[PDB]
Amino acid sequence: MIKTIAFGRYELDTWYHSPYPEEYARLGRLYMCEFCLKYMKSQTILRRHMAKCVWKHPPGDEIYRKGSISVFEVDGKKNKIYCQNLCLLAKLFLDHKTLYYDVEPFLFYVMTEADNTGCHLIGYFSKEKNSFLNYNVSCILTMPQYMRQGYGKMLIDFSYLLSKVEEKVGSPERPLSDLGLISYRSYWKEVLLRYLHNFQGKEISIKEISQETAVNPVDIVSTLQALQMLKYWKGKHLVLKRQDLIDEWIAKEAKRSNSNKTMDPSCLKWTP
Amino acid sequence: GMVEIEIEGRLHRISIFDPLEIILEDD
Ligand SMILES: CC(=O)SCCNC(=O)CCNC(=O)[C@H](O)C(C)(C)COP(=O)(O)OP(=O)(O)OC[C@H]1O[C@@H](n2cnc3c(N)ncnc32)[C@H](O)[C@@H]1OP(=O)(O)O
Ligand SMILES: [Zn+2]
Repeated sequence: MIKTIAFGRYELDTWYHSPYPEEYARLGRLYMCEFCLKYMKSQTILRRHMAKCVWKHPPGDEIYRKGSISVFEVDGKKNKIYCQNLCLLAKLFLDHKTLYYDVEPFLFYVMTEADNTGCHLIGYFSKEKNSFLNYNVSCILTMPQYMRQGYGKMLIDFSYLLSKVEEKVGSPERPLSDLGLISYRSYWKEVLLRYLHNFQGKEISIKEISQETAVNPVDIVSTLQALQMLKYWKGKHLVLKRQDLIDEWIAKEAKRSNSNKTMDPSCLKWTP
Repeated sequence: GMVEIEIEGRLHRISIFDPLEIILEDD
């Protein structure tokens, strides 16, 4: 019954049960190494570990870097221990996360922010190496201390950048958590309105939008419906560009320039 | 390559491949 964790300089309340070994669980308090994600039972043991631990960032390859923001690609097979610890840590904040131990079939995309002591964990998403259903995200998490600052949408944007470069369309693995659904709705909205703002033509197929954005046709239609931009006039379906939504976006996109909370495709260095 | 949706009380079936017209809020 873990209530709290000490993670670097933060003290975080947990949301859900995670299956940590019982003799850790019963303390109700875990001390975590912020770099290798090893869990320990006291401050003093943590302090001892930090003196020995060489890790200043996630394992795997740094495939994105824009200044202090990185994304590391970590192979569940090559770095089993790290990926399990990450999954156990994630399940403290995920209601729905199934698995924690069998991480070999998964890639983990771990987003970090650098300061003078190292590259600190912001969040991550996991991805099946080979998904039967072409899911481009399995679970996604922003660490609580970083929530609602724009990092989540950057992680989501990053998941779709990978899909674009793979020349696939993608979708998050069902089921979507409540906060998952909200974040994805905000992102889908943003990219759909951006597309329609830039697009000059007289008509588009859902297919064409999906091809550009890597977003799944169903998710596009779902968003069009959400914004009440699908209509039916004289026996055919029309995309209705709402002026309120247009004006709202250019306003929201005027503050997106000075935000710095943006994934920049030119800062990716990756091949599947 | 279809989808089902309810728009203002009606129920509709929409193709993914068919181009749909873009309107700029007219009658
Ligand atoms: C397939 C799956 O993995 S589904 C599981 C998803 N993961 C989880 O539920 C685990 C816990 N949740 C999280 O870690 C986070 O909520 C995430 C990853 C879903 C989103 O991360 P964040 O860093 O908070 O996202 P970001 O800062 O980019 O904000 C995302 C959008 O969601 C909204 N949002 C985020 N949290 C909340 C909240 N508690 N209440 C209302 N809105 C919220 C933001 O307002 C924004 O939308 P807007 O621009 O339309 O207002
Ligand atoms: Zn360590």
